[PDB]
Amino acid sequence: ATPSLRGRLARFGNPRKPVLKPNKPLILANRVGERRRATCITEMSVMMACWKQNEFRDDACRKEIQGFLDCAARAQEARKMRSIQETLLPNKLNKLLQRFPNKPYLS
Amino acid sequence: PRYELALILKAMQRPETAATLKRTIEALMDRGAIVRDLENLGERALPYRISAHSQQHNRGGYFLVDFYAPTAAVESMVEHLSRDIDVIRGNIVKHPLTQELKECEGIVPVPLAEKLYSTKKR
Amino acid sequence: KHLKFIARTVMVQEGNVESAYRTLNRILTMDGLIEDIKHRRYYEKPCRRRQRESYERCRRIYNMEMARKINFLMRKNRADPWQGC
Amino acid sequence: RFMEPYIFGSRLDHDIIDLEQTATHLQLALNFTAHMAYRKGIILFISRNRQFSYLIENMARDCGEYAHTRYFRGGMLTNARLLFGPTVRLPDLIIFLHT
Amino acid sequence: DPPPSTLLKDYQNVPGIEKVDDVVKRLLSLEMANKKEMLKIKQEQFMKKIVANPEDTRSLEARIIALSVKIRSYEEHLEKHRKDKAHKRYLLMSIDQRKKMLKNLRNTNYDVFEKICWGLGIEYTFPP
Amino acid sequence: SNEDLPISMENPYKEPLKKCILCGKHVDYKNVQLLSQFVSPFTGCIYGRHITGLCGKKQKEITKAIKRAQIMGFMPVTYKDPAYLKDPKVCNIRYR
Amino acid sequence: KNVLKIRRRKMNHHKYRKLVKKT
Amino acid sequence: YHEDRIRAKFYSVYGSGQRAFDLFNPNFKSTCQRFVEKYTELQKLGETDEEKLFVETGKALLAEGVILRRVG
Amino acid sequence: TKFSIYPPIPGEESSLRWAGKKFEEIPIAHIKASHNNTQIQVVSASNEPLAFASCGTEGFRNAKKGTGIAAQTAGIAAAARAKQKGVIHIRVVVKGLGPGRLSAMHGLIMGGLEVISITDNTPIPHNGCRPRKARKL
Amino acid sequence: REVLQLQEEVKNFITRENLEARVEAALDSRKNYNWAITREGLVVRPQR
RNA sequence: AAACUCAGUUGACACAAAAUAGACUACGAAAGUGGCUUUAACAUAUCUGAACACACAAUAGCUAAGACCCAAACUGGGAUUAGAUACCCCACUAUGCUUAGCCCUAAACCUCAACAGUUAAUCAACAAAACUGCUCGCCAGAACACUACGAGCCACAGCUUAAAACUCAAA
RNA sequence: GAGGAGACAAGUCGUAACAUGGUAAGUGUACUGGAAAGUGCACUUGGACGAACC
Ligand code: FES
Ligand SMILES: [Mg+2]
Ligand SMILES: [Mg+2]
Ligand SMILES: [Mg+2]
Ligand SMILES: [Mg+2]
Ligand SMILES: [Mg+2]
Ligand SMILES: [Mg+2]
Ligand SMILES: [Mg+2]
Ligand SMILES: [Mg+2]
Ligand SMILES: [Mg+2]
Ligand SMILES: [Mg+2]
Ligand SMILES: [Mg+2]
Ligand SMILES: [Mg+2]
Ligand SMILES: [Mg+2]
Repeated sequence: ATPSLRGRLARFGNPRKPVLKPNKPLILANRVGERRRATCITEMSVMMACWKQNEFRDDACRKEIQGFLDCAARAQEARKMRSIQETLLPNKLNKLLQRFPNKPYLS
Repeated sequence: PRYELALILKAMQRPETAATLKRTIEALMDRGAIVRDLENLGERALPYRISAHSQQHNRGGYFLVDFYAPTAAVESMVEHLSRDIDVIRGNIVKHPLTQELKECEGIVPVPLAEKLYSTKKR
Repeated sequence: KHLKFIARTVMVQEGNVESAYRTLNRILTMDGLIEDIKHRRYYEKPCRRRQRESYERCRRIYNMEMARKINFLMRKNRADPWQGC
Repeated sequence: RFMEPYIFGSRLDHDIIDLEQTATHLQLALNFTAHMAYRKGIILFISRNRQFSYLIENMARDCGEYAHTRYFRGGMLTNARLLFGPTVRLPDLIIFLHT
Repeated sequence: DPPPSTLLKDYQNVPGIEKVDDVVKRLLSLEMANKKEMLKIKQEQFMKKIVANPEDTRSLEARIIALSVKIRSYEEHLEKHRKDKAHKRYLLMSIDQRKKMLKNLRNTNYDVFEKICWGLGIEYTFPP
Repeated sequence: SNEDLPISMENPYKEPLKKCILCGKHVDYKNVQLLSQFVSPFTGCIYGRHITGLCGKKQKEITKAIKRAQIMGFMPVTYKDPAYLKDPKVCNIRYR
Repeated sequence: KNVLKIRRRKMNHHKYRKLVKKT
Repeated sequence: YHEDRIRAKFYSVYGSGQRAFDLFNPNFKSTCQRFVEKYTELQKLGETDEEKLFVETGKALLAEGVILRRVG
Repeated sequence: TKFSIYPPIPGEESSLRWAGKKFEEIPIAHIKASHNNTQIQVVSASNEPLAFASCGTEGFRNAKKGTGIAAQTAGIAAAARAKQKGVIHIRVVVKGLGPGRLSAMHGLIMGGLEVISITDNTPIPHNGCRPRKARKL
Repeated sequence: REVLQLQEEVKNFITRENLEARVEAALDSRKNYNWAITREGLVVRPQR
């Protein structure tokens, strides 16, 4: 259950000192906030260690380098898949809310 | 009034434990307590390594002494328990049964706070 | 003075230390220990602590009420029945 | 707050409109509507309930009176002399099937 | 103070109480009771000593007697807790309330006021 | 007037209040099992009332009893006692 | 509200303390 | 209404019942409604004890053939 | 039995055995993940030292120490040092919330050692020893 | 009743006479205050 | 960068502070009060009422004697900058704690006085909807001015009370 | 004798405040400093923390 707001705020007829001091009114808005906005590092470290121990010569590093390339490709593919899959979203939720606006006044 | 002494004694042999219990109850009576009951909660590993009288303890025997004593005797009893070596720990509390189960019909629902802001239109 | 390896201890299942560490971090986060350590790094003066607690409580109230409203209105996300009017 | 005089009471947190009062109110309203229609005034039905928009429009078209169930553009009555021509005639009675 | 062996006000009216065991008497005595019970016994003694109707707790005399017992308790507390500012305030406020009640009783019923002053050892003094 | 008029009376359909699980039961600082039922298994942190579901009075009593046991040596502080891990789960918590 | 009056009082008080220290 | 207490007890004892509510029928009579009618006519007969009336109504409806399968 | 995340009860008939050793017998890996530095020390069931490592010892200097890469390097070094001591299975007991908190374990694994348990032991004062004043930037 | 009930109990108090017997009896016996609570409000007592 | 050779595990170990509970909204007149136990204890009325007295009054500060983990004005060093008497880093002192006295100030603000009552016909704006009765306290343009003089005070670079001249049409 | 205030008025050194005023601002109190001021302890919002989960 939602925390009780009874007697929390500073109001006339409230003997107790304020429990909450909301810098903004505690009234629901008609909108929600927009969705707020390093991979492959282990593979990079592995490949760099192989380079370090082989004098940065691909001859033995072939495997680690191939793993690095595969990991980079996987990261790019995951980026694309996430971007496409992202498009309830804030736009739809706000559209739903606008049909049922909060009414802090009297009709 | 009525007190319960929760006592944690050094885990020791039956003769030593009996001697310590006799000593503690005798001190209570001398200070004026009227011992009502003595229940043994058994020996068990302490929840943490208590160190009493420079001696560390991992296990101890838990006992309860329900008694009635004058208010002034509680401090003296606490001091004597502290000074007693065989007692790992000891606390005198007000006996729980002196408290009552005053009726609590349930979890009454708290309605959403109303009239917390003016009805001004914006 | 407590028994070691009982508190905040997670047994990694089948060697998936990643999953074990994530579960342990979840446990600590739910218990609030991570936030407690982060705040305790530097002293939070009592007035600032009170202000932060008040702000967090107000934020919790608002977010819980907004989530309640969102869930309550979710059913109305259906397709329009009276299309054409 | 202003519907308290017309609410017979509450049944399980649901209000019951006093049909006793509704009878007299509807008698007066229907008598007034009949008088206006007899006098040939313009009667305009109004309802933003999309469920019954079509039904109200059909009823108005059948009874030879006008209906406005769509989005009510601002000034459609106060600014009518501009939105319809200076000589437009406004409705003589408006019937809100949904207020 | 009343003797420690004094029975609690609740049990002083119990029939056949005198026949009970010595240990039971001790447990029901003030010796095994907090200071509040001793204060209540004191208040009952003052009531039976002074007021015309000892069962009239709501009278001005009963109020004055109870407040005097409370003031005595606060003075006893402060004799030991010399730094208890809250209880110092309570003692001073109680003394002021006793003065006001005594003034009202003096204005209303002078004979009862004399009896109250004598019984509670209060020496009424006019304000400067 | 009219026999069918409503009659003043209390809601006969009112439902009984959902008494908290511990309501009407004696919380004791020695019932270390019950006290451990309301702490975090991993950190020994006392659960909030939103988790426990307890009424305010019983939540306060549970907290005070937990503190008393912990400081008097009846209960551990930093973790739930292992022996009570498999006790019935009455806290609405889900770590895994 | 703004704190212009508090700022004026602040400057007054600071100058007074400085003058007292100086004399 | 007076019958609301009887309705509350009936719903507590036997639940909503197997038979649903056909509110579209203005003259629909529910199992609880028949229980209330039987209770009322028994009260008219004269029984004044609440529990006695409840048990008598249950027995009479069971004889009539009502499925008063108690929830508990 | 389905997996139980809780550690085995001390002094109890537990069936779990790692290379035939009991949980109380498995060696320990104390990781201190300070804000700018990470340190790893492997000790025995009797807290006998087995190996030590840190960002500084591995060679990262100044800000570079407080990085996941340095933590993984220290973990690898500590694991390699412990392997010569014969440590296979270890119970990780990490304290601190530095950037190396998890990279230390990852390096300790890449070095070959297997982890059986993670035990956070970050010192959380219930209250005491007032910390330093807040930084204003 | 309160004084009467107390009168019966006092017979079973610990005094300097039955001190040894009662100490031995307490050592020989045990008391377990632990009992779990289920989500249904039922009290699960430990097996004894 | 300066700085320490000290750092990690385990054990012993406070006169410092009091996670979680607390999404609780309680106690106290206010300041304040959130580890545990005990003792004492939370004025009165079915009103208001004090520079006109008595008792309190966060933090800071003063005197004396102790404690000193940690923090920390000041001070020193490192860094920064055009300069940096600061912001960032390190060390440390008064001080924060205890005892006994002083000091009596806070944006001591919930900037919303106490008691009683109403929601009825509203309301400059914002803020925490608008009012009725009653009593006390306080205010009469801005600045001069938490100032000068006088007075009182364990206060001595202080606190309370507190003006006037000159100036302006504003604030 | 000297200080204080206000006014007139330009320079001077800085940029302390007004925006998160570039270290949020301010109250009390103490130390310090060319100068607005810096910092320490407590207090206020006459700041914000973007206000479902993320
Ligand atoms: S619901 Fe009744 S005691 Fe908590
Ligand atoms: Mg000035
Ligand atoms: Mg008064
Ligand atoms: Mg005054
Ligand atoms: Mg003071
Ligand atoms: Mg010092
Ligand atoms: Mg001042
Ligand atoms: Mg002055
Ligand atoms: Mg003077
Ligand atoms: Mg600036
Ligand atoms: Mg600034
Ligand atoms: Mg400041
Ligand atoms: Mg400085
Ligand atoms: Mg304040």
